[PDB]
Amino acid sequence: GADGVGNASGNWHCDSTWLGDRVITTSTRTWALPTYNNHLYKQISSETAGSTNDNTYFGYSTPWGYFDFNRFHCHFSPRDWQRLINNNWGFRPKKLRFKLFNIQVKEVTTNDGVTTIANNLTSTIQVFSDSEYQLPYVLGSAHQGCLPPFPADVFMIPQYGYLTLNNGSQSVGRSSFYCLEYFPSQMLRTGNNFEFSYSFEDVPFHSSYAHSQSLDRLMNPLIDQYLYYLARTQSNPGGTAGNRELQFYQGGPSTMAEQAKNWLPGPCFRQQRVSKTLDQNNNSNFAWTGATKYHLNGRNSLVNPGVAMATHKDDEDRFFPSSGVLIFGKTGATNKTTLENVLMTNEEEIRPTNPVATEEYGIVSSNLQAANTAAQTQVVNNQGALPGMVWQNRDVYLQGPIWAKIPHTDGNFHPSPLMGGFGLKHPPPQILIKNTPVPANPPEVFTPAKFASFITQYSTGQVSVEIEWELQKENSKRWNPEIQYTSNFEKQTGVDFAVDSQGVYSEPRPIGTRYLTRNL
Amino acid sequence: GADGVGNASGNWHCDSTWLGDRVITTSTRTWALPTYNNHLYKQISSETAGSTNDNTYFGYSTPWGYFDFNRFHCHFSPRDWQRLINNNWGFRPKKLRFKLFNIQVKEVTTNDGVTTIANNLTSTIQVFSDSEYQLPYVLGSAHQGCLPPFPADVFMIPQYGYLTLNNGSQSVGRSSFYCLEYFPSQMLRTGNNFEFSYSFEDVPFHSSYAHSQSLDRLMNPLIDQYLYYLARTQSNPGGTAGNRELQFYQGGPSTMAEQAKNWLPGPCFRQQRVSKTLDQNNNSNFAWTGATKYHLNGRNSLVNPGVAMATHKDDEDRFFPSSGVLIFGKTGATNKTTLENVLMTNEEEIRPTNPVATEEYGIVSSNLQAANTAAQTQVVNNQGALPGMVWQNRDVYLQGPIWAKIPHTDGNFHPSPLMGGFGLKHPPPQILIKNTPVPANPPEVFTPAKFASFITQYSTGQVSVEIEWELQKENSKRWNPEIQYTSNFEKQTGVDFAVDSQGVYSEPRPIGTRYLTRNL
Amino acid sequence: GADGVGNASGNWHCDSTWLGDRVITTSTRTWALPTYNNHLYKQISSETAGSTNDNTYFGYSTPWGYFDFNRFHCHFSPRDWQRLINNNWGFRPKKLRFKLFNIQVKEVTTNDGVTTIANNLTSTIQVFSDSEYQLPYVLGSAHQGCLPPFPADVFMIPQYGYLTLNNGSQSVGRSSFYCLEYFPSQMLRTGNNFEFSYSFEDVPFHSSYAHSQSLDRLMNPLIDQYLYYLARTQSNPGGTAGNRELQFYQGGPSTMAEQAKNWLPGPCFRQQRVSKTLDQNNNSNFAWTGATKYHLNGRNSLVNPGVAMATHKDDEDRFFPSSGVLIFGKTGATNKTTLENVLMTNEEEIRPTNPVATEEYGIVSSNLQAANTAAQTQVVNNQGALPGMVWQNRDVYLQGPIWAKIPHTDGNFHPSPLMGGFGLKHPPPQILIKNTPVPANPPEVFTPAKFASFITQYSTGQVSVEIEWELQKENSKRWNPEIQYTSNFEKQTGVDFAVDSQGVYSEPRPIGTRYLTRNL
Ligand SMILES: Nc1ncnc2c1ncn2[C@H]1C[C@H](O)[C@@H](COP(=O)(O)O)O1
Ligand SMILES: Nc1ncnc2c1ncn2[C@H]1C[C@H](O)[C@@H](COP(=O)(O)O)O1
Ligand SMILES: Nc1ncnc2c1ncn2[C@H]1C[C@H](O)[C@@H](COP(=O)(O)O)O1
Repeated sequence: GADGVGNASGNWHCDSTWLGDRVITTSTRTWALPTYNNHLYKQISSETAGSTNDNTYFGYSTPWGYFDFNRFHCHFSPRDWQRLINNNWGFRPKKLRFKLFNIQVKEVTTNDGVTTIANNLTSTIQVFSDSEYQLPYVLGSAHQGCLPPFPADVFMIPQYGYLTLNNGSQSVGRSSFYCLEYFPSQMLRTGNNFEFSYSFEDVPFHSSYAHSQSLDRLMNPLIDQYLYYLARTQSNPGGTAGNRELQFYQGGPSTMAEQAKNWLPGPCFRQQRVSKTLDQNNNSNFAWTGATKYHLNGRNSLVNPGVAMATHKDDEDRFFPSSGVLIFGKTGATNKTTLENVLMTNEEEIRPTNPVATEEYGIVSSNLQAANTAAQTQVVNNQGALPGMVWQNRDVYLQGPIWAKIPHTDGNFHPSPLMGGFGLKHPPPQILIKNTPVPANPPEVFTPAKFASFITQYSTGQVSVEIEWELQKENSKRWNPEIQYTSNFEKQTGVDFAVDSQGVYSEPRPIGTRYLTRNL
Repeated sequence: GADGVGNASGNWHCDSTWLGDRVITTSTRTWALPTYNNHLYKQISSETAGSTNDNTYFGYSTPWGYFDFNRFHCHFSPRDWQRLINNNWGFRPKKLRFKLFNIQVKEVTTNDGVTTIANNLTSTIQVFSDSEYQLPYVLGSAHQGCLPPFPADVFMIPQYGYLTLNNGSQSVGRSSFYCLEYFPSQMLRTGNNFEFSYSFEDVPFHSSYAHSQSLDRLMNPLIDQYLYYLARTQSNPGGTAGNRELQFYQGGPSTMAEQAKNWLPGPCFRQQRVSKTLDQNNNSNFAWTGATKYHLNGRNSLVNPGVAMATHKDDEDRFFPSSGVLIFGKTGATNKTTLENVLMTNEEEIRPTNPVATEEYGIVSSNLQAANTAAQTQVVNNQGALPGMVWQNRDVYLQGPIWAKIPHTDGNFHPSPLMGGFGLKHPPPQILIKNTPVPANPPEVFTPAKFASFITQYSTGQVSVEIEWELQKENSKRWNPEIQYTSNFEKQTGVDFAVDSQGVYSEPRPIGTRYLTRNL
Repeated sequence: GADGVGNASGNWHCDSTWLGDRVITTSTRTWALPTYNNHLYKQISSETAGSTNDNTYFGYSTPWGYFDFNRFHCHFSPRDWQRLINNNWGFRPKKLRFKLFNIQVKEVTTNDGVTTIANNLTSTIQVFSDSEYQLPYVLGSAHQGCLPPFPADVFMIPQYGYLTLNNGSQSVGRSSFYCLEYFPSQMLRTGNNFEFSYSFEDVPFHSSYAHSQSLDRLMNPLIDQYLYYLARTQSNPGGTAGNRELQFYQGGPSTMAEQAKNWLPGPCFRQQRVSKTLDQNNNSNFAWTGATKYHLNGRNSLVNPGVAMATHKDDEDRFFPSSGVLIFGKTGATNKTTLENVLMTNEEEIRPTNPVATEEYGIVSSNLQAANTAAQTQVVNNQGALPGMVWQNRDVYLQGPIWAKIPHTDGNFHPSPLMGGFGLKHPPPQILIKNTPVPANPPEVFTPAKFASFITQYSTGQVSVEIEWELQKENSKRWNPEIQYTSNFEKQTGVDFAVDSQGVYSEPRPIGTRYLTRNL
């Protein structure tokens, strides 16, 4: 920060720049930060509300807030998102630049119902980014409080709190307490501003393409293989009795399923099938009971969304996996809603390489046949990785999360966030912010005790974030036209992705990245 | 912006400088910007008020305001306007320079009827000019909110909203939504100021001259042409019977109308004739029913003012075209007034080259004559452009619009604004302004919802605009004195173009540019 | 040409290169040229088949063939055409490069039903491009014989013949005879190849954008004009009697139609309205009788397609102008078909700036009102260009013609081909080709007479054409998604723009260039 009160500390930048193979998206918002917990750290636990053995937790809640811009629609307008997914086979972030400026602090007083708000010029806020990843990382959990979709909106900064190890509702001795005033933090008055730059580590391009071939069909339809398979264990029946024979054919156009193949579909961890038409579902509650969930340290944790898998089969639109999809709300929807209010995403583009989430991986033989014994087989509901598997990660959506932090561990297998996006070992740091305490008048004779009495105040201002995205051009030689993302065209009562008569911005549908096709 | 609170960011400049062939006019005003729509974008449509099939509309309304200086009297004092039109055959703009400064922001509170206004030092405003013409262009539509005629007046900035395509009151899928926080915009506190410069593209000089000749009379009166015309299809009657003969004369002083001519009058699109003396008009409502209007996409849109055409005939002062004139209000006139309160402009100076707006273009033969058949002709009410036409664009008035933006299209014919002034493919950019939201105290526990609750505030300050005009000197050799624009001379209850006893500035009459004459 | 028989004279190039602001499209085909008219020039005329006064013609037919690549789908794959129109606001050609190579000549013999074809090594073909525009120009008339849509197709070169002035079926003395062996032409054996380069003259970008605003709605909806209009010619009726009064309002949000406007819709030349649902059409033949046609030199020539005008009104999909559209055939359609077999193009994107082709331009007052006389008005069916008109040229389609040659004349008004594309004063030259005559054995004693007896032969080979196209990028700030051209998505019996089970390439629908929007 340089100049004084009457000089703005930074300009509004919200813009998109499409140049060559890069796209530089800048977005600026206006934020407001309350005073959390009356400047106190409080240990929160599930002991207060009984809950259940699976939902128990122990942790801390802090006065600090934090900035979240982990969703795409923060950085992209629906138009810009349309250019991205129509013209390109992939994109990944490169650089990041972050600014706070035009900081204002207000003090508020309450007298007999009157609420008076006045500028407090000399009070400060505290901002620090954690570069060393020393704090618990609560980003990537898909919480709210991210910058709004719509530039003209104003948002409130969420509170920062974290969870640690526990036994029941108590605290095991490995539990950690992190005091956030124990880090260096820059203090900013109304003239000061805050800025830093960041550079993403190298990650694979996201795949914005949907394959035009399937694993089983990669063959050549016109030509007949030179590899035999075992066609029949009996002689061709003449209508009398089956007679033992071994007969081998060649894989060919007639029979593709029997034909030899180099590759296997991706792994699957299966989940229940739910239909959108109510009368086709069973009458019972199978939501939690018939759920697909993993058992960790005595806790049954629902598997959501789970391993990336095709949501439904070919001809079945209405079915969806119980836990296997990302689900979004329509504008103005509460936290408890019915089916019509949610926006449900499906992955139909991974059908070629991936199993259907609601169905088996395959079928495998469970016993040794003999003359007297008959061949038996069992179904494979779950399958780990086998040599020769290929798969496709879950798509990212305009509302979906951009990145998540790969935990620090001895090992991991093909880390990518199951919700979607870019797994990062060193993600964009957490930016934390707090209103510095201002004490109310002290008693005039010394007492050691804690104040607990402060001037109520809040601070507002603008925040801007600029990410440099890298692109991968579409090389395809396909003759016929691609699928594209297309606006409505026919007349309707109001425009999609635009404010209504009341000024409420609304997103009608989710938008995935996979339209353009390429060979498998 | 440079210095702090207690230092004025710019001087008052309102001045006129007449040097050589240029005139540099500077004008400065004090403006006030409210808070529109509580910082919201609202889709507006004709669905709310039923209206009629022609008046349906669909669009958006924005919190942003915009500066309009599209009228001449913004830049010209009546004296300066008098020098311009008396001494010159034409003028066109060259350069433009724009400044905002001395910006003040006020916060206002309402308690039990008391209205308290106090400075808010740290709050900002947002200003950006659209250089790339990316927004809808609402200038040139002759709306209100332009800088006042009179330097000592204070004005309020109009709200920015725009219209798009529609079907009925609904929105066709080609409708566009433009978020104006999606552009880079400079943010200004009380110490900051805003400035940019502009340069007009090359355009034809406006014609401030009224021709001293007419198309039909361009000939030499003393000499007799060598070209024959067909004088009579009968023998000169001796009082008995007409006898077929063909007879040719020479065009000469006796008969000028029959004489051969190189040029044709300008095009016309005809309109109804209305008289200012009530008893001469028909008793009926022909205003909308007998109107001259064009039919576009099922909508009947009145043609106003229409193609430039002489308002009345030679000896008829009282008649005026129904839609064919620009009409101004007298001081202190409501939006619904009678004839005496309007200031009605007439073009009598284009009578030489242009058709009369209330009368036919000509008469043309509709059939092939024969021995038995008699020659028939039909009237030409509308005429498109024909090779050999000359015409004069509508004059500009001290109250009239300076420029309009030529739409971006494949083709256009002789673009000039039908209201008047300079057609520009890249007009002066739109300068937009908004008061940055200041949030009221947030709830202290996190909620995702939109604030909707802000501190009510407005901002005021000064704006100055300086246009460099180029002139074309009067070369004429005419012996006798010109017509000029002359002040009243005889005593009257109050001065014209000056404040009355109540401080109300008033413009008594419109003033056109065409006085000086030149040969056709 | 350089090397000999056993060395190929050129490689196959069919490719598309998208780089920056340019797109370089190369296409190569295999052609076959018969022997026309037994090497004779024959005067053709309508005297042979009586026809009618409008269809009479006189001209010549030549042995020469000519290469036509005047349609877009020659140079563009449907995919490439999709990139073009989705990503860009305009495109125009820059350079042209043309090659003949791998020329083969075959001689054919017919004995008792056996058809024997053998190479003729020493025979030649003749090729010359007309750079000086000395020949009649038959390109741009939208004939057949253009390179096929589909690279793997083989096509036959059309015959070159031309028409001249005539009186009835006879020849006026101004008729011209052009012998095409009177030009320099390169002669090519199987080793030789032919090449030349060309550079387009500078032309306006085609407009691939559809306006998001309309002329009538360009105003600002929130603000009220300072210009009065004439609202009513009577006093507001109290239910007793109309009383003469003149009353003026301000143009404002309530009444947009009465509001003053700077611009006028494009010109129109009207045409009859036809409905696609048979029962709504009149029962009669109005095709030719009720047609819109122009009368030239006693000939009534249908106006097709005519001036660019919106095909139908807002809510009416089914109606189309009688002559006012370009009509394409579906695959495998004869030259006489019903409605279902044609592919009918509509311009709905010029509705904002252009009149509807089936409806009036406007309405205009035909008489001078008085106390006794009532105001009368007449409809404007045709309108020439008036100052202040803007319009949009007809769109170009993937099947449509690319260019046409602006005739050489004293004057023209806004030349653009009414069918579509780029008007050129010096278009790509006509490339002509012929098989040089090979005489059959002469009689062995001298006779002066014409041979008339030759060896029957034909020649085949490849032709490649490479055009360099320039692009105009899409700058728009529009928030919500654009309309795009999108493939079918849902399952269907066969792929669009691809061969069927029989190998027949087919184009399911026409594809226009106008999807992306911009402000008017
Ligand atoms: N989302 C994500 N983040 C980080 N690492 C990943 C991810 N997905 C896969 N991988 C690992 C596993 C692959 O062996 C390798 C491909 O990197 P390539 O760059 O394609 O050669 O990268
Ligand atoms: N108002 C306006 N704006 C822009 N272009 C116009 C206008 N009026 C006419 N023209 C065009 C049409 C004329 O052919 C030409 C005269 O330009 P000159 O400079 O006089 O040679 O300019
Ligand atoms: N199709 C076509 N070919 C050639 N000339 C045309 C065509 N359409 C319009 N014009 C002329 C008429 C306009 O005055 C001018 C615009 O050129 P601009 O380049 O846009 O300044 O070009």
